[PDB]
Amino acid sequence: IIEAYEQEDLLHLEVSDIPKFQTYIYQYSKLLFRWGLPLERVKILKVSTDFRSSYSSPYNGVLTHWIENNEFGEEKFLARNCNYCDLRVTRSSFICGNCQHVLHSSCARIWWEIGDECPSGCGCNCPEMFD
Amino acid sequence: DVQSAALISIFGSPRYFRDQRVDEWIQTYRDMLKSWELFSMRARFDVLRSKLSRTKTGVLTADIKPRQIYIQCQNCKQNINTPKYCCPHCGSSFPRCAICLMPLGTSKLKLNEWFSFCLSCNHGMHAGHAEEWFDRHNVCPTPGCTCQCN
Amino acid sequence: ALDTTPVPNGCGSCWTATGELFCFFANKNLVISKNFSSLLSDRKELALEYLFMDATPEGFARNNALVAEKFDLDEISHCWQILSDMLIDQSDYDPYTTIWNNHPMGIKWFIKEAIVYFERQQNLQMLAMLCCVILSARR
Amino acid sequence: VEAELQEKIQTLVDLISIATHNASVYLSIDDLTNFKIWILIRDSLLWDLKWMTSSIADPPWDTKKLIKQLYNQATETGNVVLTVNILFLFQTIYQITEIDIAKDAIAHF
Amino acid sequence: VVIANAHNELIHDAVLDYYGKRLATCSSDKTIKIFEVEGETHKLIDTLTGHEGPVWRVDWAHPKFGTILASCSYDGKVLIWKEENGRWSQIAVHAVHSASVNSVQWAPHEYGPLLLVASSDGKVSVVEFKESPIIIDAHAIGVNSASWAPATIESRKFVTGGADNLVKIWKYNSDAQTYVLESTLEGHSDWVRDVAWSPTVLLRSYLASVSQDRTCIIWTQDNEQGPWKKTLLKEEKFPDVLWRASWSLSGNVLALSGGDNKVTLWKENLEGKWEPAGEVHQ
Ligand SMILES: [Zn+2]
Ligand SMILES: [Zn+2]
Ligand SMILES: [Zn+2]
Ligand SMILES: [Zn+2]
Ligand SMILES: [Zn+2]
Ligand SMILES: [Zn+2]
Ligand SMILES: [Zn+2]
Repeated sequence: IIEAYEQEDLLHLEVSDIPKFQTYIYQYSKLLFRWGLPLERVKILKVSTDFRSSYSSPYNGVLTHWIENNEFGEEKFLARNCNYCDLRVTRSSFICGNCQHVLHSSCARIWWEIGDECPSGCGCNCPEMFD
Repeated sequence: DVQSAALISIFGSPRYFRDQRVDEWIQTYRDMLKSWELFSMRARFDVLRSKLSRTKTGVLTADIKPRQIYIQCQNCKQNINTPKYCCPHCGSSFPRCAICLMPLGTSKLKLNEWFSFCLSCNHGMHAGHAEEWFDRHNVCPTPGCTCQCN
Repeated sequence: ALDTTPVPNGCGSCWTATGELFCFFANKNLVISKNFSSLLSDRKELALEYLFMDATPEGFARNNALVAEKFDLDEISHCWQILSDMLIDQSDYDPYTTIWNNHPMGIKWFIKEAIVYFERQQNLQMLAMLCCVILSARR
Repeated sequence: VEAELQEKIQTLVDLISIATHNASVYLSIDDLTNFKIWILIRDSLLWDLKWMTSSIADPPWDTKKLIKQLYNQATETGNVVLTVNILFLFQTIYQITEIDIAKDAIAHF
Repeated sequence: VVIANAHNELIHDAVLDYYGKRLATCSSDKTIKIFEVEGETHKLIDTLTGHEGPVWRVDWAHPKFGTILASCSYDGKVLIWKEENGRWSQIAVHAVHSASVNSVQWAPHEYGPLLLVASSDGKVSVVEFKESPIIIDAHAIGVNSASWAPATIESRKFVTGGADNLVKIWKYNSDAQTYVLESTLEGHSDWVRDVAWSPTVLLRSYLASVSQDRTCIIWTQDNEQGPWKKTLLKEEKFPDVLWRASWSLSGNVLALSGGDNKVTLWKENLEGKWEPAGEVHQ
């Protein structure tokens, strides 16, 4: 009863309990990508890797770096802010290359339906120049 | 009425004569637009100021926000795009979208052109793929991450 | 006059994920495809309706039981129904429920024997679905 | 021979009813770990009923193997009430164990 | 989907894409025709002509690597095509073998953009087509087929079908940085026409070597390094010459290609006797 009170998992599964989950999940994810269901293979691989990290890279290699400038007042806070809603950006950003201005995901998907230029007004046609 | 004063003084002030009253009216109208949550109107006002700030030659005289962020590639530690599906300097492979396994491409905006690089977990998906994946989930799709991006 | 070159083939076949066998034949050339979905254990129709993460742990197996029942699958439907019955919880906490869940003779024995049975049927879809259901309900 | 089939069908039907009642009383005293046992037993009897109506190793969800495994888990756990109740209700139709062990369990209860 | 008179001469190989929406048919006419076979319509796209001889095998690359298609022909040069903006175009040429090249097959996407080249000079080559190939003497008198082992995990093995009455198994070795020989199987009295490795590995591994002497061996491997058990697909002899064997994507369903324009389906029982499943002809 104490040990049942001392855990939150429904089951105490181990590697020997499910011996070959990895190969079966991997092959069914490949068969899912053969079909037109690319979200479900991500779901099943996420379940597999969650358990794998529980009992124990091509998706990396690019990281964003903020431009370092010596600022003192409002502009140090406003250097890392969105250029459409004027709030801080910390998750799910959008970065242009010709001009180095951030945007939110929802802010970009709202602004580019009714926009042509950068919302900060630097004169960059970001739909054609983010490369 | 600061609205008409700003929207009229933007036609000639940064182009011809620097005066603080126009700057005060512009800042007041932009803060009022932010307070009204009229972000679309604020962005239209900013791009209209940048359109009407060009001189006869074409030099933009309005003050713009400085550049903020740029994208590295962790191998040669340089910018991957100059102001292909490979880094143009070290030749490394760009990370792919976790939904469709298509890499980044360097050299009206559609929702299937630009990556959405989250600045917390640094994992990039296309815009439409990321919207479709986060419309029914709240976890980053790459293995070994725990970050609710959207 | 020294090259080992075989006689060219006049026909062949190609397999797709939906079970259609793409065959090209000689006497002009004729390329045909015939439906052979009955000979394949893994079905794409079942994968579109499964929901193994966006519900309760009993909800996954009940939804899969209804899905397998609606496509005239019997043994898989009863397996999902039994696994639904073995994965029932409540708002109140009873430690004996966790004790019975963690026993080697319950739940885990069912997963092991279902894996052993479905290996001989070559049903990779059911193996991976059982693994992801029994690993998503781990929490 | 059809009369024996009809008798077996009625036996499965009122055994389903008895299993439902035993699950109802367990759910009444709010014990889920033994409520689930009788739900499994009822579903296995429903499986056997539909297989009789519609008419290598055994699957784990078979109506005999699941009942025998639940009985073995009960007699390893020590739940006397359930391991004797299964021996009353499912002995003649489904051979669980030896007759000597079953009669000894009834006598000990 | 009925496609009549796709080529003016004998057709040799028709391989579907990764999504089963495009069909690439190559023949002896030095022509490879691409069709959009989505739904029931099979409208042609291009009539690409780049080969100087008859074209033997084609294989679609993974869409993770883009829309790339491989093609080998009699001339000994491997031609690689990339479809950009709806325009099929040549990219790279691989011509190392002196004799004719018979079989070409892309590796699965976990291995990278590797292309497997097996020619009729008794040698095989492994190439990486990005943006130093490894040359291995596979067999003595000739090699007719070469196939990849599927990647079960996130150990690179490939099987070679030679004309030396042998089925050879090859495994990567990091000591010599070459694909070294791991096992040899003898089950045929003639040249092995085709070898196929099953894409799904459950319980035991699978293989399928068909040959022109009207016999077929379904080699199975239970353990990770155990001996490959040999069994016959059928007790009798095949009515005509066997050409190709193509495994099903799911399960173990084998489609054969006899010389009499007949495709025969084979499915395994619980015991292991390969009962025939169906027949496709004309
Ligand atoms: Zn914003
Ligand atoms: Zn900008
Ligand atoms: Zn820009
Ligand atoms: Zn670089
Ligand atoms: Zn993508
Ligand atoms: Zn992440
Ligand atoms: Zn994130």
